[PDB]
Amino acid sequence: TTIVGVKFNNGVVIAADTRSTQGPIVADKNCAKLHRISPKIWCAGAGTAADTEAVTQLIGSNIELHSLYTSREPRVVSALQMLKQHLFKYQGHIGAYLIVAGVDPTGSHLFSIHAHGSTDVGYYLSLGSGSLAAMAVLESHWKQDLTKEEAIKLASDAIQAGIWNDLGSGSNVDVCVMEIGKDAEYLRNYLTPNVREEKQKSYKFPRGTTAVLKESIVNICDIQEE
Amino acid sequence: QFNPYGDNGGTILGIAGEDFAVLAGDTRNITDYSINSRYEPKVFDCGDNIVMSANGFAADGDALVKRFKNSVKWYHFDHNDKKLSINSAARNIQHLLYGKRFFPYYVHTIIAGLDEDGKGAVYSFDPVGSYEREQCRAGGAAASLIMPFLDNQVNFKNQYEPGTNGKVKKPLKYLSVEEVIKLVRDSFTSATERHIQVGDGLEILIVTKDGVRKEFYELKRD
Amino acid sequence: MDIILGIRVQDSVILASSKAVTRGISVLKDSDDKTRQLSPHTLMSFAGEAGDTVQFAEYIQANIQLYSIREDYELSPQAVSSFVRQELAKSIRSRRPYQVNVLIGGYDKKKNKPELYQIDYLGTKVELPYGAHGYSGFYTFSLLDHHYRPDMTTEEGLDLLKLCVQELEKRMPMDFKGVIVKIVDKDGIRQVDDF
Amino acid sequence: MDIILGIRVQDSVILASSKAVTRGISVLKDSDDKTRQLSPHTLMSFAGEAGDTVQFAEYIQANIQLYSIREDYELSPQAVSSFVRQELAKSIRSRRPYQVNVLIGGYDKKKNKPELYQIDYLGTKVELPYGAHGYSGFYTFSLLDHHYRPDMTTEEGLDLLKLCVQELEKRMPMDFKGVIVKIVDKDGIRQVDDF
Amino acid sequence: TTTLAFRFQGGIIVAVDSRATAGNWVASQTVKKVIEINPFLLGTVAGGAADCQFWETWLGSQCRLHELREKERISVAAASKILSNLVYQYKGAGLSMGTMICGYTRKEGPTIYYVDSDGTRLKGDIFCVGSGQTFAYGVLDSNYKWDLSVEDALYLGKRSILAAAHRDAYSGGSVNLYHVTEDGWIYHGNHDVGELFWKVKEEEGSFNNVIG
Amino acid sequence: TQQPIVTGTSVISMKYDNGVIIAADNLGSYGSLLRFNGVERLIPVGDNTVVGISGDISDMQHIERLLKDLVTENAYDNPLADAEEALEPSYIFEYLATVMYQRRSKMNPLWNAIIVAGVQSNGDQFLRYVNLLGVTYSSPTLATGFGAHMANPLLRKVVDRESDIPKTTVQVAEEAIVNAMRVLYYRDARSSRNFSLAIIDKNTGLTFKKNLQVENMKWDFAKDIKGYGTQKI
Amino acid sequence: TSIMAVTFKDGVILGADSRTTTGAYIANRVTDKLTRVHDKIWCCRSGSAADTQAIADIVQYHLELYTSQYGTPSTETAASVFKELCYENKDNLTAGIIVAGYDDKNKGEVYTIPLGGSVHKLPYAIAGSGSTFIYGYCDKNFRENMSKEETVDFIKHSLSQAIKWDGSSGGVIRMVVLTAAGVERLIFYPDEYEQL
Amino acid sequence: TSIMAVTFKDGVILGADSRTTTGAYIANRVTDKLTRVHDKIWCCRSGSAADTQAIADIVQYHLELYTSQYGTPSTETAASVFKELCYENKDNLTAGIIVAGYDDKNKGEVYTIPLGGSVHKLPYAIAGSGSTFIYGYCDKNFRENMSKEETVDFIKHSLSQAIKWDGSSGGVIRMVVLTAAGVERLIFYPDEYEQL
Amino acid sequence: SDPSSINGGIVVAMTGKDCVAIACDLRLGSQSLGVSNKFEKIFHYGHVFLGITGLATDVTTLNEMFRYKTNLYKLKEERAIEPETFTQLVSSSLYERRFGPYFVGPVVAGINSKSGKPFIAGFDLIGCIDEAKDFIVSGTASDQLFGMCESLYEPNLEPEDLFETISQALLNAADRDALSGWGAVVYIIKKDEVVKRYLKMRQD
Ligand SMILES: *[B]([O])([O])[C]([C][C]([C])[C])[N]C(=O)[C]([C]C1=[C][C]=[C][C]=[C]1)[N]C(=O)C1=[C]N=[C][C]=N1
Ligand SMILES: *[B]([O])([O])[C]([C][C]([C])[C])[N]C(=O)[C]([C]C1=[C][C]=[C][C]=[C]1)[N]C(=O)C1=[C]N=[C][C]=N1
Ligand SMILES: *[B]([O])([O])[C]([C][C]([C])[C])[N]C(=O)[C]([C]C1=[C][C]=[C][C]=[C]1)[N]C(=O)C1=[C]N=[C][C]=N1
Ligand SMILES: *[B]([O])([O])[C]([C][C]([C])[C])[N]C(=O)[C]([C]C1=[C][C]=[C][C]=[C]1)[N]C(=O)C1=[C]N=[C][C]=N1
Ligand SMILES: [Cl-]
Ligand SMILES: [Cl-]
Ligand SMILES: [Mg+2]
Ligand SMILES: [Mg+2]
Ligand SMILES: [Mg+2]
Ligand SMILES: [Mg+2]
Repeated sequence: TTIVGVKFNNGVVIAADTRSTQGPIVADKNCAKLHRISPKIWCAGAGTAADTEAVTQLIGSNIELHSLYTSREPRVVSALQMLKQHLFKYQGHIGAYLIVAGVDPTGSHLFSIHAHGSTDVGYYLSLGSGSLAAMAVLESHWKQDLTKEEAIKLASDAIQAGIWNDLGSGSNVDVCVMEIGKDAEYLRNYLTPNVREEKQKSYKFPRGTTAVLKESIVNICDIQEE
Repeated sequence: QFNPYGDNGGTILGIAGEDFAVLAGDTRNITDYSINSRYEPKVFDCGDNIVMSANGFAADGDALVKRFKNSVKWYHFDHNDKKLSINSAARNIQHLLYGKRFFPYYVHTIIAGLDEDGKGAVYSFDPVGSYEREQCRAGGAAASLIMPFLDNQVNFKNQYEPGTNGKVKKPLKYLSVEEVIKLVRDSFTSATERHIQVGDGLEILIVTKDGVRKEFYELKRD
Repeated sequence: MDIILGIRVQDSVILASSKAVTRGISVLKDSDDKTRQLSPHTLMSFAGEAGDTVQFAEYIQANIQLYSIREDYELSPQAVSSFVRQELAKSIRSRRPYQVNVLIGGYDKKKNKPELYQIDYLGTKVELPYGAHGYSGFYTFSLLDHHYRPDMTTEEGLDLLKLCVQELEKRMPMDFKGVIVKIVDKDGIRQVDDF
Repeated sequence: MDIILGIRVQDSVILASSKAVTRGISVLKDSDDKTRQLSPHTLMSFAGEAGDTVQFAEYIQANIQLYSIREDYELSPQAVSSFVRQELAKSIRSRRPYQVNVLIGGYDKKKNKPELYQIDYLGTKVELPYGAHGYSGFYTFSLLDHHYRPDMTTEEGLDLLKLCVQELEKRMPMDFKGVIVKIVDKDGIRQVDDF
Repeated sequence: TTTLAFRFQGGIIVAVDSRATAGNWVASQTVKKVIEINPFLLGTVAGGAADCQFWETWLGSQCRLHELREKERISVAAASKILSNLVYQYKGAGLSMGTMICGYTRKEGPTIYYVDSDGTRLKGDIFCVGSGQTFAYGVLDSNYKWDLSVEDALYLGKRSILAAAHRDAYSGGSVNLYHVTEDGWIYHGNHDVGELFWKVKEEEGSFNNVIG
Repeated sequence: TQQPIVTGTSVISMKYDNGVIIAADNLGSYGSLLRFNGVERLIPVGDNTVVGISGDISDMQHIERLLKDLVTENAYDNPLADAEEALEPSYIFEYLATVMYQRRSKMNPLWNAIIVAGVQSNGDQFLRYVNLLGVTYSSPTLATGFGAHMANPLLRKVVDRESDIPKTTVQVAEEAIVNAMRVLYYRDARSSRNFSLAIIDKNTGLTFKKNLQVENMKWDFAKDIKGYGTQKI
Repeated sequence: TSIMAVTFKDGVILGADSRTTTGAYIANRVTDKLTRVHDKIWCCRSGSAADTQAIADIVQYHLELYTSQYGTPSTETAASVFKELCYENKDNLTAGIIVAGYDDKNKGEVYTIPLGGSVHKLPYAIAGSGSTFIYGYCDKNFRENMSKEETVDFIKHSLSQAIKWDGSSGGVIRMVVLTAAGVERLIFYPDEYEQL
Repeated sequence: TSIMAVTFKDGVILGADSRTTTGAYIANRVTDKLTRVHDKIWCCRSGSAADTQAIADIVQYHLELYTSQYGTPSTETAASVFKELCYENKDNLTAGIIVAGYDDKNKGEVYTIPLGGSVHKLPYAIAGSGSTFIYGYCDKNFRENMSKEETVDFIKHSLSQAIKWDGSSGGVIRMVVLTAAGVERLIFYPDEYEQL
Repeated sequence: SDPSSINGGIVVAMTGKDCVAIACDLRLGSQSLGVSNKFEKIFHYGHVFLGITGLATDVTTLNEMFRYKTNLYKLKEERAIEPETFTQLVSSSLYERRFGPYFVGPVVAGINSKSGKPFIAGFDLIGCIDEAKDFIVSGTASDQLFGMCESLYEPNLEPEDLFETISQALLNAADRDALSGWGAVVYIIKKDEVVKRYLKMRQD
């Protein structure tokens, strides 16, 4: 998995690849690794897929209730604190490695979270099996005072480095931009550099090729009147 | 503790035609989650119209191919430049493999060529030298993905003739070299999609009475 | 314990269960009945770890007998088997699981049909024409695959069962000291005293 | 293999050896003779790990037969047993020891006496009136302690041996498929075909 | 694997399955588990594929060298004992072999020897070897007689493999039949289980459990 | 079977239009201790080959002596030792590759990853890898250890396939190598700032650069980073 | 990790590297290991990042609640709360913490809390993997009642050597000065401290 | 064990503690870890006492036989013989040896040979368990071309700290001076070096 | 030992033009021993279909559990559950057993009654949702099924063509797996009719 986060002038951008793997097999070619915690707080997840999904949903749910309780828009530090304390309690057994980002009344923020519940702050971050390939790109090309266009480019380039060089990462690039004083834009399949080529042959079989023993109608409808 | 074995990934595929044979293999070489090379040739011309590939642990694979090529050379010296027949090559390879029965070449070997009647031949080996002539065989990492497709599309398994409903099987018509190469390319494209150790490039060696020809095709690099 | 067999024929279910009880190096008993009557038309044979087998069988028996009194009604074999399965499925994730495999042979008085259920200690239920637990099936299923026809009589079922027991007595290493055979039909449960 | 017995009476030695050969889950044979004639008046039965038993027995047989030809003379049972013991005592400290236990029943033509030796795979030799290897002794030694008398006839020895086999067939878990009985006396070695 | 061989009036029947597996993966359905040692000797293979091929192929070289030296074909007893003595040298090293050495000679008549990588060597009338041996034994023991016709004996062997091919997950593919007589072995064809099952079910009336 | 004691980290390398570049830092680590700061891990063989070695340093020194001895032995009864019958990169590699696989096969490996970089007689670029297992492979870019994970991605952006090699100049290639070395210093905990770099060109020959340092590093942004989340001061 | 706290005439100074490692990979090269549990009570963190963070967060909560009820806590009190957590949960924690603070009454104080959960009040303290390499240097060069400039140089030189030899330590040298004047953050980059 | 060898203007000086330990018991408190393989080629020994003794004994034999045939061996040659033994028998040895010698041509030289069997020529070298604590101190205080008196003080101060912190090191500080003048043995007792 | 491969079995699902197809083998075994050739692995709750591979006791337990939950859903909601909603319910249920999971590989298939959109989804044993456009695979021959589906499949297949594709995918995958086979069932699902077909396959 390759997930990255990049700060810029007026906000923060996160990105991720779309490969899910079970051993050497690709389970899902177009997996969604960018999760919405609240409207303007999004996080990218690596590690165990059910855990990143579940831990995001739970904190996101509680963040929503908290926002309604306090009559305030949720803060990234709140999501960060709730996530880290949850993960720490389970001592790394919940395999969620998260890059948490967002904008709130305090400003724009970028954090990372590890499964054991340790947090880190940065202008650029990367996690997952392709984090070394991504971090190599970030360390070579990152600078202070990046624009929105430059940050998206840098973020997607870092993901691509993971896609191409890391076997655990592949397929497409998902991006989410969170700018201050604006709606967060979720760019699903921002890049698609891995479309499969046309097959040489069509394997549509002639009807009646398969041997059948019995047929029957299945009753899916309810018990009927009269 | 020192582990003398490794896994360099990759996948190979041999198909025997009526008067030709093909031995295909991807060109990707890996360890764990890193790519070593996007183009590292895996299928080799060993002389006497025989092609060979020893997929699995590359160090053992290279050692075996090297030793077989050597065996072909000394077969010529010792037996008046006689051509090593594919069946004789297969038996020779069994003895090379079983020679290291208690410290095996960690590879799935496949050779391809023509038998003494001029028909297409593919021989397949396990790591310790058990072998068997076959019309069709995929080997290596994505062998589990490819073989079922070949049982279906080469040997017409589970396929019957419309109208009869399971009574009459689909006849086992022979496949041309153009038809086989299509199945090879689709096999590797499909394997590349669902197997992380397969990709980068596909190299096919085609063996006919005229000699050994090569064909290369790009594969997805992710 | 060792070998338990079951065979559902036309109008009855026949359960055969070994008589031997071996602990380590000695055969302590050669007349052990590895079965319990759950209801007048439902019989359960069992095999597994020592202690657990009887403890489970009697526990199930008590629960079914309790149901029978409460409702003044006999549960169907299907209903009983589902209850038994749930108990084992509950058991497998317990602190200490019941290490028991069972066959439930019953005659459904409503549908007028014999029924044979095979349930292992994990709670894996299957309805079958003939069944077995342990190493028994490895020998007997091939015989039953060949000879079993569904419209068989009870006498034909017993002959086929003898052929299974003969094969087990020939090829199995353990002396299981013969079997106790019981028939479950519309008239209830009875024991074949000569086998 | 499983059960091998020996009993020295007045004028003969009787060796009983099970007929079963079991590998894992199946009884592959029920007529296996677990013995070899070392010389006209010396018989050796054996039990232990598969392969080793026969390999050892035939190796000993060959060596004794070689001695017989060279010297035109039969070795005493005591001499043969000592040779066998040394081979096993040598074996136990080898790279791969022979995993074989043996009984050597012989009739000494010089002293006109039957002799029974029990030797285990470690090379532990003992002369006995009756012997056994494996779990057999746990059942049979108590019977033999009670009934044996040193002056028994061969027919009385066979009756006592039947009583041992009956007890084994009652209480041992493994079906050893009966025994092959052989008698060793002044006239040589013969097999009791009905037992 | 399921392999069997039994003596009867008309010589010996040998029947084997064709499946080879690596864990749950079906590696091959077309494996030759009978090895033609010479025109009068057959060897069945079970266990490790390479161990069985290499050493049974090797056994044929030793049998050929015997009849060159002795101007007389090797006995089934001697052939089987060459193999059993060889594997006994390798005992402990991890060879995995279960084999029947089947043949006919004038002095012996029809003979079967079970040879094992543990060093076990047994003469006998009936043997079944492999993961599906117990299934084969069931059919074989209930239907066996000395007075069987070559035709009926062949069917019994075929049917016994089918029984095991059905139940045993690691057996299947197809059935190879051989018939060994006074004048040598006779091959009786490859019988695909996918077609043989439905044929037997219909004609014999068996497998009423399965739906077809 | 052993365990490595004193170790050398990443060796990185790539092909360019007229030759090959190879680099490796001057550190000899002793576990987490950065013990030896003046270790040369690039060893030239003649004027046409450089062998870059990572892993166990004691085994590296053994390999160094084998190569030194190889040059001596090649010169024996060889009037063309400095001409047609001079040692080639392909000869030197195959020798090492033979040794590495022989040693792994005796269960007593040389605990190294080796990259042989050089230029052949006909001007062809040579770049091939071999390690303790005897595993060999070639590629337009090669790297060992952490280099494989961090250097290769950067170097592959310059030369992604074979057809990119003639398009890559020595300045662009060297720049990419030097950048990769900086990245490794940021992120490899067993690397050093000081390193050696070697260029083997088919025209200008062997250029061996010692005492290089990682420079133009970005650290200023560290001052703005405070706490691990909620902390403001 | 190379961390240290040093008392001097005007108060106390905390010092730390900025390297976080997963084995040999540097997960964070600009980490802030100097963390605030109260206005003028800080701590240096070594060992597990997750454990030391969770501990520090809990301590900050306790001292915030202490302040609301009983006014400003002493440095000794802060150290005791750290100890209570580290000692009672010693089986499940890997945390080496140095607590340092400035009172007006007690002036600069330093308490070190190693793995066991024991407490040790010292003039100065060193900890983390990299501290091993500077026991000799620090012992020889430390004096009591140093000036601010001398103490900064002492920490800078010390951590420079610890970084030089320890692979687990590196990046920038962060420092935090605690005096009556207030709280001052200092940073020193590789180009500065490596040439020392 | 705390051992070190330091080159200086007039030659080289070897230094060592005198503690041999079986766990926490001090089996010998007056051990001589500075041992002679040739007239002006000595070595410091660390690790296994048995292994380093057996190695040193074999080296002394080789250099004695070398001298009888080819005259006085170089310090580099002595180091190579040590290496050959340590490298080829790395699986069965636990020996950390510093080789130091004085030629008239090459002057003072120091070669260190850690566990692996690798060789490293250095201006000065430190080794043994106690060396870890003085990497910082030694790096900061070492200069090339020191005087005899300065080098003695450098070693004395260094090993004093190594002894202070390392439990495995202690007793007296032995030293051996190798110059054109000859071979001089020095000893320094606890009362002298502890107060430094 | 490995719970997911004691009993064996496979399920595969595919999408077509205005239709979905879900199929499964019929084998239930105890490792090498085949026990039952009638163990169906596809169930349905209203118009939503659920295939489950893995440990057979859990297959049965989860079926009974989702019947339980979908029946209560229907009484309260006064409508049948939809595939998208049911998928979430499966995920929720599986994840609540995070550290003591059901050893299963569920597969949801069906058509949304309101939108008419075809829907398939797969899960790991702890609830991760794989919502694929093309196809979902599960069971002991998942590798084989991936290879068959990835090669044979093409989008927008008509119900009677889709039947042939999914059937050939299952059959040829099962024949390369020792623990799968012994019969097979294929459900062809359209918006208001469902056809169930038992396939003739090799019985070994
Ligand atoms: B990535 O590789 O870190 C990726 C990110 C995830 C959030 C989609 N991880 C996975 O794909 C994990 C890898 C993994 C395998 C085995 C155990 C733990 C983690 N995959 C899954 O979680 C997974 C595997 N099969 C089905 C569903 N999910
Ligand atoms: B049979 O099941 O014993 C069979 C006979 C052999 C000649 C093919 N053996 C195998 O299939 C073995 C595995 C095995 C399964 C069950 C019991 C014993 C052994 N497989 C192999 O030897 C093998 C060889 N090459 C490739 C894959 N598998
Ligand atoms: B330091 O090296 O001790 C450092 C201090 C910590 C507070 C940042 N610790 C780490 O970097 C630890 C590893 C470690 C190294 C040395 C001793 C003990 C522990 N790292 C982590 O805990 C870590 C690493 N990657 C992600 C999250 N946490
Ligand atoms: B020193 O502490 O390394 C010392 C040097 C040796 C040459 C005298 N070693 C020992 O004292 C060793 C133990 C040891 C300590 C630290 C590192 C490695 C080894 N002691 C012995 O070998 C010993 C102890 N008692 C009797 C005999 N030998
Ligand atoms: Cl931290
Ligand atoms: Cl000493
Ligand atoms: Mg791929
Ligand atoms: Mg069951
Ligand atoms: Mg450092
Ligand atoms: Mg199958």
